[PDB]
Amino acid sequence: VWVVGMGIVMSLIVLAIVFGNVLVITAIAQTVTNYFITSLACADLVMGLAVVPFGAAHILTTWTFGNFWCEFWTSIDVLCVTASIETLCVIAVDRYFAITSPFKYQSLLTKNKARVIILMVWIVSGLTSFLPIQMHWYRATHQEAINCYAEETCCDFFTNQAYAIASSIVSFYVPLVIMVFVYSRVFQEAKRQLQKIDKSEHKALKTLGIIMGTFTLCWLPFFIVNIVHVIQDNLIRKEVYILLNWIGYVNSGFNPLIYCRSPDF
Amino acid sequence: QRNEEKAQREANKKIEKQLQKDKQVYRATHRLLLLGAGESGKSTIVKQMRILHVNATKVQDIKNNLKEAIETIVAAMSNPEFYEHAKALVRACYERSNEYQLIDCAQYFLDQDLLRCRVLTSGIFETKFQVDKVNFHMFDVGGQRDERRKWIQCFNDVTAIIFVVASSSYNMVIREDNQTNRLQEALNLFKSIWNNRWLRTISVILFLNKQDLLAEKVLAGKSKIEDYFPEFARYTTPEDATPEPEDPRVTRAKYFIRDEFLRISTASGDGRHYCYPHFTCAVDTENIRRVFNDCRDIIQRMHLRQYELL
Amino acid sequence: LDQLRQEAEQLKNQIRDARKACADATLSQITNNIDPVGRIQMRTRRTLRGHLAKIYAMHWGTDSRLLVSASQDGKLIIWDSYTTNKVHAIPLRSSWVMTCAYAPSGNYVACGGLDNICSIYNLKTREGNVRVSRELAGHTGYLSCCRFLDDNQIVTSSGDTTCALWDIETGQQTTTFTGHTGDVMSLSLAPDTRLFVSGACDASAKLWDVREGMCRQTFTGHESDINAICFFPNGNAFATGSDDATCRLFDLRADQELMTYSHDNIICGITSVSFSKSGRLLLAGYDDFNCNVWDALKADRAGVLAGHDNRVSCLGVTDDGMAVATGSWDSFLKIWN
Amino acid sequence: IAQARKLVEQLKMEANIDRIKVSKAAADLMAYCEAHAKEDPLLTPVPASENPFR
Ligand SMILES: Nc1nc2c(ncn2[C@@H]2O[C@H](COP(=O)(O)OP(=O)(O)OP(=O)(O)O)[C@@H](O)[C@H]2O)c(=O)[nH]1
Ligand SMILES: CN[C@@H]1CCc2c(ccc(O)c2O)[C@H]1O
Repeated sequence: VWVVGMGIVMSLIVLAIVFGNVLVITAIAQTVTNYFITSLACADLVMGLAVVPFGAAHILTTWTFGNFWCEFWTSIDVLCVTASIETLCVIAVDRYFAITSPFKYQSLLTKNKARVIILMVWIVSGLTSFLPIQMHWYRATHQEAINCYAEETCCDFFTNQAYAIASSIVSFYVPLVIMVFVYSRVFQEAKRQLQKIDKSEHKALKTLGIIMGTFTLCWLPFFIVNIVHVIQDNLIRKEVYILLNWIGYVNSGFNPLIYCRSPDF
Repeated sequence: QRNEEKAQREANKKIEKQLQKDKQVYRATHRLLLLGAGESGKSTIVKQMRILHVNATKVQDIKNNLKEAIETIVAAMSNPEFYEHAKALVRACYERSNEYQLIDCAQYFLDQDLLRCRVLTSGIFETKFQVDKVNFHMFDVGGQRDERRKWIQCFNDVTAIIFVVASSSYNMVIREDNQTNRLQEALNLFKSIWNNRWLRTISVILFLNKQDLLAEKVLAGKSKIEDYFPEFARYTTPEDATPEPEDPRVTRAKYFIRDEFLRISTASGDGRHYCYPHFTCAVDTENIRRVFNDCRDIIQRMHLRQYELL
Repeated sequence: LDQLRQEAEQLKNQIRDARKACADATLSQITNNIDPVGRIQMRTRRTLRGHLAKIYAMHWGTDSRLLVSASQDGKLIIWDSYTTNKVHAIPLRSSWVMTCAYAPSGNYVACGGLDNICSIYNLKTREGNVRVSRELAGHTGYLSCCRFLDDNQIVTSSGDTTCALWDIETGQQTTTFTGHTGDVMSLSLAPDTRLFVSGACDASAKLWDVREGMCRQTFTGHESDINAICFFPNGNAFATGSDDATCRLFDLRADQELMTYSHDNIICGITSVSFSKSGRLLLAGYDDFNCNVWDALKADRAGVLAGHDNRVSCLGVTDDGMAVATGSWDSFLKIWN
Repeated sequence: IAQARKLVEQLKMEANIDRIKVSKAAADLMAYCEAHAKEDPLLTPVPASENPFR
């Protein structure tokens, strides 16, 4: 009973992610700041359609597809993961620019600037994932990866090379050190305004708290254990790694439901 | 003619091309509507922008104001040679000027010069300028008094509304005699503007104009506010008072008018409505940053409110 | 003194008594045997974009192919309905515009607004440069409508309870009309251009005479302001759209109101009315973001056009009765067929 | 002043006019609509082959 019902659970998560992202994308398809949300929704839909069904069969059981197919999947995983995270920093920067500098907000950002920014960030995200996979330069030299590299039906991930650290540094460490400062400045600006109101005559805390906490709780353990396991002498089990990776994947299912709260987005 | 479609396509292109350039300019401007009662100071504030922010029949017009003021005072007394005749010049009639209608600029002309005269215009009066490379667009609809105000639905997209009131006119009737004193007439206009169907998301900047005349009226013992406003007897100075450098009597009078305007605003204001009271003198005060500093608050508050933060 | 006011009541009572005698039978009973029109449904054919702000004015051309629109961004664009291609874009001296027109010969376009001045532009000129021809500036208060009797005469209706018949060549008022106690908001010329009406803000409408310059009749059946008016194609009746939910149809010969159009759910106002080619359908705009289609002889709603994201402020029907154009406040025009 | 005097003189002009019964006006309107209902493209839809906008 338990294996097949958990499979029912994976199927349910997949249907849900696909329906939500697709509906939001269709209603949006329009503001200067909605292009980033559309990109996030498109990346979420692509990841949900391409990664979870493929990983479900491997988690349940032998990898039927070929070596090239497995390489493509384990390469697109990084591209999908790093594409959604990098957009949140852009959204935070845009909000900070809009609030802190009201008059220059119209002049600073335009459709062409948004297109250039989105193209640059997508190119940066894509260059990190597919290039090492095609080059095969990141392959580990340990005695445990030889079996996986030799068997076309066995799939596993291992990288003791520095690449894992950079992957994290440029996937997850860079966005948060900026987002924390951005939202702290936004909160400070909001706190000044109420005080001014008092002389003439907290939902903000809750919304900033949820916005931070969702992605923080979803993604911090994964990028913690990812750095931890390489340095340590196998102190982390592979199953726990897969479970934490899936828990991190869950974030994209609910991220479009966070934003778009305003009715009839 | 294949050519006929080609030319038309070419003509649509030039027109569509300009409308792209015009869109950027239009979206980066701020429009400020002026409202007030009769003889308040809406025109003078606009002139203050043309004298410092940006950039002759005045001589004849100035003489006409002096001529009209000369006959008004002497008429109520019963109830080159032409200028010299009125020069010799009745003083007690000018002292009791609240019992009839008389122009404020009568004393100065008879005894900032170009901006002290009064001129009445029916057409819309407009002004454009820049202060910090940010476009601003100030205009005054004006005209003779209208009690329907059916054009107010047009101004449904302005950034803010500037309101000007005369704070030294609490003992004078307006137009037809026996009516309510001018200060009460301004209050009734404020309620209609504040509780308006179309203007449900527009902020109001309140200018309490003509402060210099208020100080001298209270200093003299001519008229007391308690007579016209009975509720002034029980009024007390608010604890959160920060008077500039003033006598306690003058400071109390300044606020009682201000807090009396506020109780209308706070009653029906549940979000998307703010009032910013200021104490200004139109002719003398030299800084236009008051509008600039305020206009940066409506935007930010609007953005902050946007996104659910506040 | 008081005797004149005493006689005013007697004359006022005399008019009502005369109208009560002529009410032989209501129009509802006589047309009870006419088969209903049914259900009328139309789909958007063309959408015209290119305006930066809300729109108040719109008028077709004699050829029923070109139309002109006005908006408060400072532009007066002329479209080509068949192929959706702009032809002209005239910048304006003032940013506040409330009306526009189109000459019968297509050689002129009129405009006006809060600037108290009516402006006339030239289209067919040497070197292809549109320039202001004349500037009619004698009024006080804003303007509401402009109509072209010919290339030399234009009728305006300012906001000081007056109307005038101008003259472009001399730029002076030939005649002026008085009698309204409230702001005038609309007018519509007769098919023979011999009479016209005007819906004021005092819940009344009159029937002026172009030549004699005197009032002829007065209908006072409404209860609020009046925003629109239009003649029947026959030329002996007109329909009125007031601030309340009701719209009424008056008759010149019988000098009485004939029918009333209202619905329980509708509690909004009306901003524009117009008829069809044969005078069988009475379209009418509304403030609740759509346009309804009534029936002239049955008072039965027979369709709704709700493809707009903002209130409808203008409406018109081509001279051949092939399309209906409805502007709105979201800077979008539409063509229905 | 004499505003009332002007008003009453105007009202006397409209007091004496020729009026007809409502039945005749309704019959005229119904006859006109019935006669001209043939060429009403909005009322009776025209085929798409003869529609300039389709
Ligand atoms: N003493 C004094 N007079 C002022 C001040 N501001 C405006 N005025 C008066 O304003 C006069 C100029 O005409 P205004 O009263 O401004 O006329 P206006 O503002 O065009 O009148 P509205 O059409 O009602 O706006 C001056 O002669 C002064 O009497 C002020 O700060 N002090
Ligand atoms: C186990 N699948 C991959 C492997 C490593 C990796 C992931 C996500 C983001 C990264 O920057 C990574 O380096 C995981 O989703």
